[PDB]
Amino acid sequence: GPEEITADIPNVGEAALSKLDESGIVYIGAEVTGGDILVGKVTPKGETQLTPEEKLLRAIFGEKASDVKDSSLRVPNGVSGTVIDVQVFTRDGVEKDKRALEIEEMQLKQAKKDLSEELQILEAGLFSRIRAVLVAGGVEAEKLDKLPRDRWLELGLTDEEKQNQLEQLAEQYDELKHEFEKKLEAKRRKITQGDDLAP
Amino acid sequence: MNKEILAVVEAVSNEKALPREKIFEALESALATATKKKYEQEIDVRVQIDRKSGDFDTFRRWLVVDEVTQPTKEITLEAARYEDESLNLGDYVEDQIESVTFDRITTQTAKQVIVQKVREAERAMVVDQFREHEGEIITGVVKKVNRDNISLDLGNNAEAVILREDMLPRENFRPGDRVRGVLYSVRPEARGAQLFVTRSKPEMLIELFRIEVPEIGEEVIEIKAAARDPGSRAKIAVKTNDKRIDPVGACVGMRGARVQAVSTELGGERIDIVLWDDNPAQFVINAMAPADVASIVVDEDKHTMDIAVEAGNLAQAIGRNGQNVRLASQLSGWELNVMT
Amino acid sequence: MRLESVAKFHSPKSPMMSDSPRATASDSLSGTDVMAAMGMAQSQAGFGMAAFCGKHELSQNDKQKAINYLMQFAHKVSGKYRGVAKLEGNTKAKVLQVLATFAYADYCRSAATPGARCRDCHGTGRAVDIAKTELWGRVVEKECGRCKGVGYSRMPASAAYRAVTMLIPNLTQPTWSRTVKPLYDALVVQCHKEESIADNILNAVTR
RNA sequence: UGGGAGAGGUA
DNA sequence: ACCACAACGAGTTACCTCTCCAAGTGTCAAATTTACCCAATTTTATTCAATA
DNA sequence: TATTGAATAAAATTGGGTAAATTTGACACTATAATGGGTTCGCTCGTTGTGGT
Ligand SMILES: [Zn+2]
Repeated sequence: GPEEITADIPNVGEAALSKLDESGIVYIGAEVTGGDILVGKVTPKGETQLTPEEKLLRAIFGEKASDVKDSSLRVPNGVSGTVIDVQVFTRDGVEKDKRALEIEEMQLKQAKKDLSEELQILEAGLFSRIRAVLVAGGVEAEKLDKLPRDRWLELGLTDEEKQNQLEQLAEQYDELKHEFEKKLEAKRRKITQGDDLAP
Repeated sequence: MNKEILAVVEAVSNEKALPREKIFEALESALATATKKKYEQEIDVRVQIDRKSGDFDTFRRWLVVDEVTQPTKEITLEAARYEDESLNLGDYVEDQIESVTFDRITTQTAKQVIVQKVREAERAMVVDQFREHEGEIITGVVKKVNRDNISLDLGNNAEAVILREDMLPRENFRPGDRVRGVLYSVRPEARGAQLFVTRSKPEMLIELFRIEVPEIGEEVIEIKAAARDPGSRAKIAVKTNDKRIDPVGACVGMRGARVQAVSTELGGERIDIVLWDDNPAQFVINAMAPADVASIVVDEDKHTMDIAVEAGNLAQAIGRNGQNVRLASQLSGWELNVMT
Repeated sequence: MRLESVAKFHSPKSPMMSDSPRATASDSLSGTDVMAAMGMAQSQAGFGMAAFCGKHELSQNDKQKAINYLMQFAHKVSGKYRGVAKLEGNTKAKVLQVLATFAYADYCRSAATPGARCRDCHGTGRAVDIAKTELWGRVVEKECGRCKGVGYSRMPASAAYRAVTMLIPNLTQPTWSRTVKPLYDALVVQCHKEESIADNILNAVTR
């Protein structure tokens, strides 16, 4: 039977279950010691017998491997210290966990903040370039900065080479937004795809 | 929706000497204890698992008392006013709705309590197989001796116990042979071993004569009193309302056959057959045989005899280290005195 | 009840053949604390532990310990058997030695004794009745008629008789059955009693 | 569980 | 009778860390086990009288 | 007044056999033409047997 990582661990005391979360993984920051539990992984032991006691157990609950051997990862003895990082990899097809969803959301928010700062500085450089070609074409200094920088596209003049450059850098900013959301989608599917783990 | 209670009623049903309602009581006590230990508040929740549905509704209980402790079960007379005084002071009915979850800790404590419930239900099975027949010679094989007891069996996963004091002094039962014993009066409430079987009781000899002799079986010859020195010597008392068949000759049989049968089944114990009489004086001058009678003083108040006995028969009159006087006194009820 | 798990634990390390091992907990017990509990339960109930290890051929040195404890019990209990209670010192010590050794070999005799397994059932004591399978359809079992259910040839008590009448020549078979053989059966019943009380004290320790 | 290689290190 | 080749064996001790190491399925003859019978043979408690 | 040796009957064992199940091992799956393989060195020094003008 396939193993599972859940906080439901048999025949252990609830003191050691305080360090784990509700999803079976230890909290970031918990000062563990030797002989403690870090992640609760249980193993199906095997049916191998048909007694009325286990028959009534599998009748009343449905835990069809109600004999399970707790084989959780424990910290080796003489070792101590806090917990500073927990990384959870998963294979394809299996729904991961609440904890893996939380780690995934945190990594997603961090990558999205980095890509947002990247887009902010890139549109800053592109709007500096459209300001440079605008002051190369004509003399407009106060009327460009008296209006906000993000709306630097609706201002126009007579149709000429600088107007053609204004509209071509407008559509270049549009395809910059396009490749920006494509980078977002690539990052999202890269951190949402299941890992190429061992067989 | 529960196919699981349907499995209880046909698929995972018990041995058929156990009722279904006790299994339902076992599982309802199991889920009650499982929801009892799981709640952090000291709630003695007793859940009514109704029989036909399988699913249920969790029922935290309340008994009508006026105490200060246990507020989760402490309802008062003014709380019985909500059901307007139609109940009793102290019954633990409920007026609440709760839910239920599952967990492997609940699973293991449920396993503990259901093996306890099927254990006591099998104990009640041995209780009714005891109370179906009160007092008889039985036969089982000894299977596990102990320091103070000898465990037995009667088949169908039953067990019996010979204690230390109610066996023969020449007992030697290697585990594996069949022994004879009489269950007499066992404790049906005993949490450990129940079926108390003896081998050195007067009930043993009278039940052995009952299975041995058909006129004991159909009440032609009757045995009234008994006397025992286990393994060595014995005496039983015989009266008979019938006048046809010779009583003592009947219970000795063809060349001491029935006496040798009970003697080899008892371990060489010299059962000495002697008549029972109703009157005390002539009963005891019949009873001390093979001793001789000179003169008898019958005493009423302290329940004793006084026996004059001539010289020569003192050793066979007293037995060995006062054996015959002791055995005859616990035969007749009258303890004996020495007179020349 | 409790004792046979320790006989499982007296073996060397056997190779495992399964998937993910090493529960790494105190679920049942370890393999060293069981021996520590055997040590704690040796000051009382050492007779039954020595007899159990000698019977199951694990630590084959406490066979002599069990024979010595049985010899001490026979020396304490010999004052109630008319055949042995009249003999002199070293001769009574030697007859107690020889019937203690034969009583302990009779207690030790199970279906793993070399030359003692049943011929037909191969020790199981349970053969299949072909007629009941032919009339019922399902598979049935019955009692092995040669071994009569026990699965092994029992030890005859006359082996000790032959081994004692090389020392007490004037002791025939009727008086052997009359006032010697109850001591032999008392010895084997004492072996079973001591093993039971040692299992009880083991379960009282490791609880 | 526990075996074998290879690499580096300590006295 | 008196010299140049292959191959073996040897190279301290102990400890530490790391990485890396298809599918039953049907069929057929011969050998083998297996459940049982049984005569002999041993075992073991019981009997008869003869001393104790 | 017991206790014990000769005799003894019933039950357990044992060696041998034996007719009948049953297991063991081996097979069995089919056509253009096709026709001789990829390893190993600077990796020192003593001994000993085997083969050689
Ligand atoms: Zn057999």
